[PDB]
Amino acid sequence: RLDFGLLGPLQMTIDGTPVPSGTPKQRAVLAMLVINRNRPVGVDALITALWEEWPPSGARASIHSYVSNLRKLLGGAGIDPRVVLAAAPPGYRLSIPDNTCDLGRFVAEKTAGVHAAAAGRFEQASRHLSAALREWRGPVLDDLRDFQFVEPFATALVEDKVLAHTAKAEAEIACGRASAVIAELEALTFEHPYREPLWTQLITAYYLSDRQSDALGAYRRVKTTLADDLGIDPGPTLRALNERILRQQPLDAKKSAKTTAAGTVTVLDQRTMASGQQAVAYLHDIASGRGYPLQAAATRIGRLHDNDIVLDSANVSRHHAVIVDTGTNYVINDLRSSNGVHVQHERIRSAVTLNDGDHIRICDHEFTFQISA
Repeated sequence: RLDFGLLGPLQMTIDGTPVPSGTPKQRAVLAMLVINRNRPVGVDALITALWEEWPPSGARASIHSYVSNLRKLLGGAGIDPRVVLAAAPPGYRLSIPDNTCDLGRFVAEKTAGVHAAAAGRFEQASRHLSAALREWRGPVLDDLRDFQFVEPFATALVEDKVLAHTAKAEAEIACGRASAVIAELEALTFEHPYREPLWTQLITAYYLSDRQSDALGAYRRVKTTLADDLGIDPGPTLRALNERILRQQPLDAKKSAKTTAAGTVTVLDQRTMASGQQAVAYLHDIASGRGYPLQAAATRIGRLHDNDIVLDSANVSRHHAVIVDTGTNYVINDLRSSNGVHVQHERIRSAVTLNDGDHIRICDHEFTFQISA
């Protein structure tokens, strides 16, 4: 009877009917609880998410009132609000099945699409990916964009949205429908001009639709865009693709789609321990050997003691970085820090998806990111 939406303005629906979830601060409590579904969120964490550096004197009283209000709303679905939104010494926990959250459905459908493509079942990969993408209503938590915590979470989920758009195109191209994905890829390369995998699929689609000129033209366009805007060359995948197209060599779109999926299966596998219980990701401090579990959806890193991982050095920014677990990927975000964030020994420009074993540097602190620990 209860359903929650993060992929657009925050939504709480009872029996399919939206229920207004309160004032912005109360809505932010609900958002944090849905983001951290089935895990406790501490009262201190809630206070930080709501008021950042400046909570009012009665911040805890307000939290108590928001939980009370939310429970009254939840009780409209005929459930026990004290079980569904449970109070723990470690804070508050919203207990809801994954599939009752739009993000949870997105995760399940994307995973199903990956497994299908890995097995070379491109028709059902495409069907799953379409279902995944239908879960998106608008910008992540659009009604709460003024809250700091939304920014890295939204940015992280867009990484996954792009990957789904890309995998969907791969599947369609593999199914012989290159011509039919072109318009959507054109629109996506405008919304996401710097996403090279999107351009790779568009150029592939042009070329397999007997439009070599448009394919070559699109490569020239992305090359110009990346050069002027970012100061970078296109990656090896785009470069190799253009070379094939220049020489009018055949492409193997089925094999490409299979290869991509098989690579993703690997990542999906290391997240899952053999006993169904999901694996905990860790940052392992190289110098000290100390392991920092990535327990929550968002792990906050910086100099200030309110961070989840505290780096006590004067050169580290107050709030330096956040690693977000999207349910599919772990993505690190640089929070406009002075020194930046360095992954695999290069400065990240926005946010980057982390791979198991990645070297991460923040100022003088160096870590191995590990997905399986």
